[PDB]
Amino acid sequence: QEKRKQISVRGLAGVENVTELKKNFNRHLHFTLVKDRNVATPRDYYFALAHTVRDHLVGRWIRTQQHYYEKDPKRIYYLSLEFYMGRTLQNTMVNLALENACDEATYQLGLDMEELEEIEEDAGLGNGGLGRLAACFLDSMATLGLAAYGYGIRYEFGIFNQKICGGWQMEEADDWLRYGNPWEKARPEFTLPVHFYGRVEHTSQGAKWVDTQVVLAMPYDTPVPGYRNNVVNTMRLWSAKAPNDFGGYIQAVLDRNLAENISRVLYPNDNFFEGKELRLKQEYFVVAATLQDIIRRFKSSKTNFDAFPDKVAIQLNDTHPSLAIPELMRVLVDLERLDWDKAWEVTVKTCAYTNHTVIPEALERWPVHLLETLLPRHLQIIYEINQRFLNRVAAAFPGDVDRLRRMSLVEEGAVKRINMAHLCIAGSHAVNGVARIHSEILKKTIFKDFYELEPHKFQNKTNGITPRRWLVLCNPGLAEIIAERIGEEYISDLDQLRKLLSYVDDEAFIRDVAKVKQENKLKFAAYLEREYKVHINPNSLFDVQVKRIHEYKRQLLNCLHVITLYNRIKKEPNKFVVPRTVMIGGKAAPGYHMAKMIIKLITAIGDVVNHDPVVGDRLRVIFLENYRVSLAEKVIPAADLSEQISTAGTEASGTGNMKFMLNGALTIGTMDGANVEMAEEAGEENFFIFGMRVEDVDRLDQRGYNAQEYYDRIPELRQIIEQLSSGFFSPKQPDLFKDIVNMLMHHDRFKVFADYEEYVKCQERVSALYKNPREWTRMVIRNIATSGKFSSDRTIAQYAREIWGVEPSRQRLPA
Amino acid sequence: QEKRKQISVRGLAGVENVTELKKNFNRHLHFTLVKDRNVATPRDYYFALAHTVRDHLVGRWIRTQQHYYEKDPKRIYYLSLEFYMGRTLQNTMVNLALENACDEATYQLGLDMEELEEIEEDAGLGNGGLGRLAACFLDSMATLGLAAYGYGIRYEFGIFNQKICGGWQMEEADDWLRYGNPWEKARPEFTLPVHFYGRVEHTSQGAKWVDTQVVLAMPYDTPVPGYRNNVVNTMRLWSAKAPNDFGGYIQAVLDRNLAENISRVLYPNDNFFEGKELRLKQEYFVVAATLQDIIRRFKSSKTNFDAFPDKVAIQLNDTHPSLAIPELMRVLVDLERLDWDKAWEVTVKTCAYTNHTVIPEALERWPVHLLETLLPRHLQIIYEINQRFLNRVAAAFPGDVDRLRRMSLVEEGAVKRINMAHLCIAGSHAVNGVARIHSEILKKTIFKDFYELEPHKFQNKTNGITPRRWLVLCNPGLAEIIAERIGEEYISDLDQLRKLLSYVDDEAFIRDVAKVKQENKLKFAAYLEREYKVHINPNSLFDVQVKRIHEYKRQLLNCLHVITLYNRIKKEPNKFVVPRTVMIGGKAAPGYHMAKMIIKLITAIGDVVNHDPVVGDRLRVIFLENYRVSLAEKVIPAADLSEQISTAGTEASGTGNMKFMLNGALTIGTMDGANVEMAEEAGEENFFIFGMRVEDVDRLDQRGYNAQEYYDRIPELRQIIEQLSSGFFSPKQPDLFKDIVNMLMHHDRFKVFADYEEYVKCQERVSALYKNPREWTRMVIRNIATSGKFSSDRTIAQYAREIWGVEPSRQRLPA
Repeated sequence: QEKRKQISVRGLAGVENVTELKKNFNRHLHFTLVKDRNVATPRDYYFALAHTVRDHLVGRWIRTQQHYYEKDPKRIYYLSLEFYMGRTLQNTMVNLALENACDEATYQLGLDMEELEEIEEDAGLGNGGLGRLAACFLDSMATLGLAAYGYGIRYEFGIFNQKICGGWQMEEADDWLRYGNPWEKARPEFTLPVHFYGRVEHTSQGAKWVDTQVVLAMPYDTPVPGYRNNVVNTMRLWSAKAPNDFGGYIQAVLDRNLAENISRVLYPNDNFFEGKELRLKQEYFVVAATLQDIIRRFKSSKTNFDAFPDKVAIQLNDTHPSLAIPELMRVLVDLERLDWDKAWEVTVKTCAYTNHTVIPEALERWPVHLLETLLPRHLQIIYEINQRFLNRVAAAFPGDVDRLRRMSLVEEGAVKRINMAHLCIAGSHAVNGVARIHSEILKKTIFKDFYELEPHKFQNKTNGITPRRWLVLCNPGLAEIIAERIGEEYISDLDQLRKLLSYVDDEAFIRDVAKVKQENKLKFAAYLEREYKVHINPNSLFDVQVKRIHEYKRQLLNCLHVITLYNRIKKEPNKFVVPRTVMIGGKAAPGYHMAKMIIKLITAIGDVVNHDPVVGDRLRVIFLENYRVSLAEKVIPAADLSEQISTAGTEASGTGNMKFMLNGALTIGTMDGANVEMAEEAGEENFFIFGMRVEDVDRLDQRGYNAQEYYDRIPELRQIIEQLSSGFFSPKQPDLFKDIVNMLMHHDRFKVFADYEEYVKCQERVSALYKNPREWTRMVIRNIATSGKFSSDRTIAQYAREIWGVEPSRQRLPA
Repeated sequence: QEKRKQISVRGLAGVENVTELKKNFNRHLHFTLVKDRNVATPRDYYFALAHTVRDHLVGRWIRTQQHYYEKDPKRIYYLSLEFYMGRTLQNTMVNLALENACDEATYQLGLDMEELEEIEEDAGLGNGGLGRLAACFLDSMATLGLAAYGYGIRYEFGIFNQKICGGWQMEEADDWLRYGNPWEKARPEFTLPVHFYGRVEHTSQGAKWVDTQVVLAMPYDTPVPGYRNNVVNTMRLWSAKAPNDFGGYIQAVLDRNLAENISRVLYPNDNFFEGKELRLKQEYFVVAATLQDIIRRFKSSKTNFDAFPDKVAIQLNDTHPSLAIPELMRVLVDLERLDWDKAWEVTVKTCAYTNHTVIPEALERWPVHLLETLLPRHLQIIYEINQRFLNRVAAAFPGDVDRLRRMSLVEEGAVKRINMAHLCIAGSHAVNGVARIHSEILKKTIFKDFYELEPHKFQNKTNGITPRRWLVLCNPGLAEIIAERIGEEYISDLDQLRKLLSYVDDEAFIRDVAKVKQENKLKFAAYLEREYKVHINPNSLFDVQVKRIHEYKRQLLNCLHVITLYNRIKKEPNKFVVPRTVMIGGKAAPGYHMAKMIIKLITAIGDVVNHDPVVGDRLRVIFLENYRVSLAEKVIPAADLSEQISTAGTEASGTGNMKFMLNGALTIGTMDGANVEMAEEAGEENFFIFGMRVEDVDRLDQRGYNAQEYYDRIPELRQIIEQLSSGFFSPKQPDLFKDIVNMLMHHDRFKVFADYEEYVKCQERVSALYKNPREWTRMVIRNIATSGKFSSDRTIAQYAREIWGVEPSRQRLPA
């Protein structure tokens, strides 16, 4: 489009720069791709552009790392099993101010850059919120000029590709590397050994871990560009490789696959501990290889380890990399020969832990037998940490034996386990939750005893999202109308969006916000038509619930509301209702039966609603296939209503909530997670808040939740449960949804029925405001304008100042 | 060295070319390797040079393939399970006339190009002679301007790396891709499906192969440059990939490894049929994917398949790709719907078979049950081919039922099998052996009945070696002294070496041939000192036997001679003997017990001989570790004496024999394989020929070989067998060599003792000539001068004119 090249936030199309981009495009098509224009495909053109853009990172990548060596700042190591990065081409162009130049160069070559961008595979190396937070954090750490290093695993297969077949989720391997990854640099020369199994000999000058099996860790380094500051940081992802030296010869070569399976595939558990040995091996793999780099780089700076916490921070993204605590102790004591007490002082000052969930089934609780077999020296070190930690508890709280049992790292029972959260708190100088309400409940309840011992350890760091990917990349139209009024500083100073409150009565700004939303809705409809031949009514409210499928996130409550809308149309067909397209998307864990039944229920509801001639285009319910970072970038800018309807107390923070608020959707939600802070920033009058608060959920727990009472008192709810039970939504298999009904009626931990009446009433208010386009858009302006707190730049600045002890800077490196 | 840059055969160091090479080297170090001079290692510098040199192939690679599309010549498909390519950097520089320019550019950058060349991994995708012949053939087909396509498998692990530990072979995985392969281009867009298992439904319009398991074949294309003719051909190697769509989800992802194991590792059997299913899958994998390319490219030329054999040749390197015969029939009949008779006419005119061995245990004889399960439609087609073929036999030779049983493709017994050689002869218009003596024995004996049916099918194509890798690359000093007298035309017209017979009395040429040998000996000694801290006496005759370890190649006969030399020194210590360094190298198949015992015997003989103070430096025996193409390039130019001592009738051709003759070694050998033709070309007076001829071996077989008779009649032999038996060469384990003694005395198929006396006497004559350096060197000149027949250019010109029906050309493509 000619239109999109006039977007000033996308930079300058300099004549020499355009000429050079075309030259290098053609150079890569020839020398790199070994193609000519006769045979070249759109994929070949995508790769020629990707190589051309990647070359623009290299000088800044080398100079940035040279700068950190020379200036010797404190280094931040961000350890995560997940980095949900998405696509890289657009993000690179945005951060280097190359987007308009590349759009013009490709146009001059007879190509549409947006078609080329759709060829790129997502780097889907995460499940959901935690993994995407790691990705936004890498972006903000580079934008803030921090000497920050993301460390994780290079999964051969990321989160599975979801296909919907006969209304059911099917899973296929996410072969994201099939055509190569042009962004990464393989570093085989920097391969390190990781040890497993073996035994401890206690001997010579102390303990020695012997007779181990080795797996090599081969690093792949990916550039992480800051926003227009010439900073390019590194994400290092480890790949498993069989060791150099060793059923017979052929079988021994094939059996190299077993070690190499450590990095083969992302475990698709979101919020659930499965306890597989292979997952424990992945966790140790990342920790062991990463801490070897940390120690080596420390020793090569400007051995005495008193200075180690002044030069190193290790941030633990959940408990997944918790083995960093005993691994650091193992290296410092067994290899560097530090006294235990000195080693422990260093470890606690180096490490900090971010907690992401309250749900008990999420908590990592590894059997001691498994740790004994796989990591015998680490289990010895965990026991020693536990003895010394509980000695501190016993001294602070003399005779409180109940408190000792509650705080122990060792959990008793038929299977003895290590509570990895307790290990992280003991071994960390800072423990944070991820929204105000969550961090408070860690202090008040979940970790109350630990808070009472060491109150100074407990912090809050409300989550955030990067306004590069989640505004400038995905919604250039909105980014442009904002920049037209307040300039471009807001892109790395998002609190400047508050200036937009000056425009709540500005006719041109009201017109333009609505125009941009409508453009985004047309573009999303065009995507569904092009990729799926699915039609949506463009004259409908786009009601969107996208996130992983879980009982706690209550996609089932949304289902009850969609059926309510359907039954109310059938009862009073002549009554006008605001037309809606209700879109639900997200992946279910392959083993999570209830979540897979919920996906089938959503499609089955569509099979009735979307074909009923009385309804026609007044209501449609669609299941958005294969929800992932690139799809979020398409649907979130199109959304009118953001569904954030978790049971109060269950969602620690959320981040999709923030993405919707930044992109001009109004929110319907509970007072849960960061929704509380979003409502505070915008004013509750600008949010559709409904349902039980935490205190109400707790009062129901005290007397007992009886779903039958709700069924007995609410006729419209009874009608729906009877439709589900009798086969109205599965006439070929009338008992198909029996397990959902049984769960709702008798075993619902998430109290769906208890929020049904307030939710339906709140949804009526949504429809009432949508009937007034001017007031809808003015309320949207009040939301976009107060979204600034939810920048991950704010979040990272707080981590830097309050945990890591480093001062952020938006100052440019030279060219 | 300044010296080596004055070698005119290595081309011009043009000022602009040197400037451009340095610029692009530095460009690749920055943009490709993401390194600076501060961190760069010798490996990084090797890769910067490799990328710089590879870029010089690309324009010619694209133009060559465009030229074949435009001119539409007949295409030659060379199918092999092995391509023993060696290293690529030097070969590329030689063939593009870039060697002196690259040597000067690297020198100006403060680097030694020869040190950089030693960093490159061999592409060790073969076992020995057959695989190396495929590699020399790709080089000669490009030099002769043929539209030739090599097709094979991209093994992740080639022939195992051999370590010698306590005197024994140990095997390690050959991880040749650890640091990447800069020469290949991955072509994931050209991935094709290969089918396995399933069943035949006979139905609709005929047979259909259904319910199969799919493995994808992903091609990697490697350039194959001709010698200074601007021709760059392609070697396409297929890599196994699991199919797009599918113990649970995690196990299903891990289980992708099973399909991917098809291309994991080269079977290290040289001359032995093991019958593993995985090997049959590799063979079908190559054939199925390759023939899909052949059919698609035929259809896109300038469907009627009458023209198919005018546009396609398929050359079968041994029986390994024999399934090409029934696969072509399957495609033509089941997919293209040709009449059987028409399909068979086309298949026989397209296919030709090269036989490489006479040893019965080498012959591929697949169980029918295995073929039925894995390839049910192919087994049906093989049975139909067999019925129609035997009907022809029965018509030509009425009532010769014995002949029908002998010629059948089906072998009867406790396990019914398919004789793949018989399938290849039935389905090929040409069958060739690989030296005159071998091709004659195919007609006279091995395939006598097939010869009697179709005499016109049987041909000879004496093997050859490329004089690029095996003279100009590996022995630039010799190449230069030759070019000083006869110019450079001989490099792709090797019969011009006959002009050197004019120099047998030329004092300067005699001086220079000896000088070059001595330089090569110093360089090889320096290699053993640098890499192994092994000293060799530079004032010794270098007696070299390098080839795979087999009983038929009689490394054991060489052992008997080394012990003879040792015992004769001990008996008469004051008697002068020509000092020797006896070098033996080669790999044993991991399952071949006798070959592994022979390696241990060679090292054990060294353990005594090399430490005996009476012997000191008069005799040394060393086992050259990890013999492979790059080591051949080092040791062969250093050799004085070439050991080619197979039992008469056992070595079909040989090619190492040829390499030694071209590089200035004299040969000691039997009248076996190509040794017969080498002696004919040079004159038998210039060869150390000894031992039984084939007719003598056959006469011993008729009366029975009794090793005891030799033992009883030859005291020096009895002394050695008693030393082996009593533990003289294994004092810590006196019975260690019992199995070798038992085999020699009672079960020796290769008649070692029957050639012992003639071999020792012949070796005396070698020593007598070595005492006369002038006459030694004059005999060497007579050998180098008559080595021209053994160019693979001669071999390929014969394949082209006599089998493929194409005329070779040494004419240049434009720049």
